[PDB]
Amino acid sequence: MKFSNITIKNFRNFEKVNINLDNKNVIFGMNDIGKTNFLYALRFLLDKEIRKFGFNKSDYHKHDTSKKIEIILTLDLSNYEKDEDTKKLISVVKGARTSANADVFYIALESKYDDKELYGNIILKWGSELDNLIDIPGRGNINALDNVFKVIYINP
Amino acid sequence: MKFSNITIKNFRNFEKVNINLDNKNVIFGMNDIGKTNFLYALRFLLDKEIRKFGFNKSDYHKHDTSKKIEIILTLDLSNYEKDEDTKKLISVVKGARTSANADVFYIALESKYDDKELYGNIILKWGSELDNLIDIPGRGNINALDNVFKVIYINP
Amino acid sequence: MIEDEMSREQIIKDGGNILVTAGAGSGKTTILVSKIEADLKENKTHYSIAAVTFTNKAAKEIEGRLGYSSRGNFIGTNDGFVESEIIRPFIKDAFGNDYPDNFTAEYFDNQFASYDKGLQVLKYQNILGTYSNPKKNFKFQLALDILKKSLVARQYIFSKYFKIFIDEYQDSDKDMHNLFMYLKDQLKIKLFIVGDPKQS
Amino acid sequence: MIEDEMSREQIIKDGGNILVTAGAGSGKTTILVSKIEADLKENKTHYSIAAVTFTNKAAKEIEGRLGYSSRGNFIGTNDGFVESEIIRPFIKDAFGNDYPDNFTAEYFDNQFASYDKGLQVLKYQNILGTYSNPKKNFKFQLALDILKKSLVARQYIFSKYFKIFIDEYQDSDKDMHNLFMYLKDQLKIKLFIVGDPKQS
Ligand SMILES: Nc1ncnc2c1ncn2[C@@H]1O[C@H](COP(=O)(O)OP(=O)(O)OP(=O)(O)O)[C@@H](O)[C@H]1O
Ligand SMILES: Nc1ncnc2c1ncn2[C@@H]1O[C@H](COP(=O)(O)OP(=O)(O)OP(=O)(O)O)[C@@H](O)[C@H]1O
Ligand SMILES: [Mg+2]
Ligand SMILES: [Mg+2]
Repeated sequence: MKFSNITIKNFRNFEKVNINLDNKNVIFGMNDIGKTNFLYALRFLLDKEIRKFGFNKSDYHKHDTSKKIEIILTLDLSNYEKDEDTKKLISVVKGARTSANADVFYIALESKYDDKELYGNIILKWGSELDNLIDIPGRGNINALDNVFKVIYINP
Repeated sequence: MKFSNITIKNFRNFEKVNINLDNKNVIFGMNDIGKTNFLYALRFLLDKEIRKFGFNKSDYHKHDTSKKIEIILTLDLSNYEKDEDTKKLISVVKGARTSANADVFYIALESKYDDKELYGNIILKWGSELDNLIDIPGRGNINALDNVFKVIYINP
Repeated sequence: MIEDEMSREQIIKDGGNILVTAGAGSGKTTILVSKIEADLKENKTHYSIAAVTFTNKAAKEIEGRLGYSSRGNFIGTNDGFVESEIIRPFIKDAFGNDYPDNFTAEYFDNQFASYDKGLQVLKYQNILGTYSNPKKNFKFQLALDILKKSLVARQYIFSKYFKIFIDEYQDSDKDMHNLFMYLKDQLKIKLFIVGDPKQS
Repeated sequence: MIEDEMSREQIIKDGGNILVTAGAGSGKTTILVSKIEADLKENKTHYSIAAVTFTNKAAKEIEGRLGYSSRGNFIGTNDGFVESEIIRPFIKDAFGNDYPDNFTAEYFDNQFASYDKGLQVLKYQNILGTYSNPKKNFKFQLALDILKKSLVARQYIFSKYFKIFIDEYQDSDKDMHNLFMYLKDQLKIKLFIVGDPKQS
């Protein structure tokens, strides 16, 4: 139904940044300040073609590669009636929701660097509580988050 | 320890092709006959950078996209002592070996076309029998077949 | 175009609740495959079906006639429908966090015919038995209590499925009829029922 | 230079069995994590190590002091190591497919104190109890029995596991000592035992 918040930890030029959102978001600012690093945090979360390559050394804060990259997004879900996109989320998730917290949802991303194979694996999660986030089920190259969201990236 | 067989079904110009193998294989033939489609069947099975893009419409036999692409590799595994590579395989697998069939192994690849998302998802399996092939476990972009084999592709 | 294609035009173009009282044979399976193919062709949205049979080889033949799809449709038995879509994800949600998640379906050893005693067996002994009387179901009454207690299970059933295809309705108890009337009346789900009356 | 660097070259660059006559606590955790990071630094092959503790607070404290490892190193308690490494992948290969794969440890109801009634309640009721004698281990006896039975379990723990780091050996049963001696004598796994000066 509605986006609420995004918390970005240990990414490129964000140490620990919490941004309240809505639908229809507009970001602005100076040059070399990180407007396009905000939009790649949504591409690594909700798009699979960016997520399939993993993380390099340069995706970490001040090239550290000993901190964990974590990107968490919050959905509102307070309107089950009259909205179809709430049913589009609820029909795929099926088991991570709780009746005590039926009007909040969380989609998270964790990444810890290997430093032997030189690779950052990306593990996605959902849930309705910030503790006990189970992993997203999936078979092959497709998980169940790809059945819900479609990301159209436009850049001239 | 030793390669034994590869069975390629419903791939690009192989309908049902069974090839006995060994270590040090040399393939030869004419022009446009399927020598490098044999090596792409080994790249889709054992290399992750080819496998992460999935299958297209043109990877199916005669553009059909109603059959299942199945590529099965057989390993011999008869020398558990004195060979380090058998220990390298056996220390990762852990749960699909059987003591009655401890001197054969199978790594299989299956793919069925979606024809709504226009995508062929690749599901990998292993086992010690040709029936009861369980899925290879994995978290994120990494499964347990990538912990064993490293594929070096040389082409000038 | 006579009575067969007239009944086909009455059974395809009507999208309401359909009650079929057919005879022995005469193609219930091919009219089920054609009704399922017409409903999957007509629906543009994300919604899904649940083909419910009583024998799994007929559902396997229905899935072989249909094919492979990514809309998440369920084809199977009634016991697999209740065991996968109802009991196992929401048994911790309905009966509290102290009740276990996973279980093994074995209704051949326990023959207790009490409700709170059956809840104490599924709490303590971690098995799912059945009632001693063959006219009552512990499992379908457990599914009715899960859809009565939990809010998330009603939202998942109303969001996921839009038409439940029931085959062989005549060998069903009153608990299955009460659960399907609870799915039809309160959750506004269109229901599809075929079967032949009497005929042993 | 001199005897301090010579003693550090003796106590760091060992490769055999280690048995240190040291007391419980008093900075043994720091030299244990220094030995663990020296063994992870000195190894270049595909082998992996194991760490066995009792409590979960020392397990998460050790997991905080290491951090992240991608070599498949296991750090945990003894029951979790036996359950997730010996029992669950090999019960179907040792005792057939009649025994269940997933299982939970619930010893608050069954107080059965024999092996034969324990194996028939894993056969029938599919749950495990505890002995009336508190100096018993049913799970370690089952792990020793299916390590004696299965060939591929011996092949996996010969191929993967290299060393086992044992903490709090002062309160242990003889069945755990028998299983660790069975891992020591045949399948060639070194042992790291801390202990007590006297009693305590
Ligand atoms: N891994 C990293 N660690 C630290 N700093 C980084 C990292 N990656 C990028 N940066 C910094 O972030 C900035 C990247 O600029 P970016 O393209 O995000 O700016 P912008 O706001 O989108 O600019 P413009 O509006 O001009 O297009 C630089 O200052 C660069 O030094
Ligand atoms: N999807 C497909 N359906 C049908 N035929 C296909 C398909 N994909 C490839 N082919 C056929 O397979 C052949 C591909 O040639 P390929 O490059 O594999 O041959 P080659 O033996 O390696 O050649 P060269 O000796 O010239 O290097 C062609 O004959 C092509 O028509
Ligand atoms: Mg920019
Ligand atoms: Mg070629």
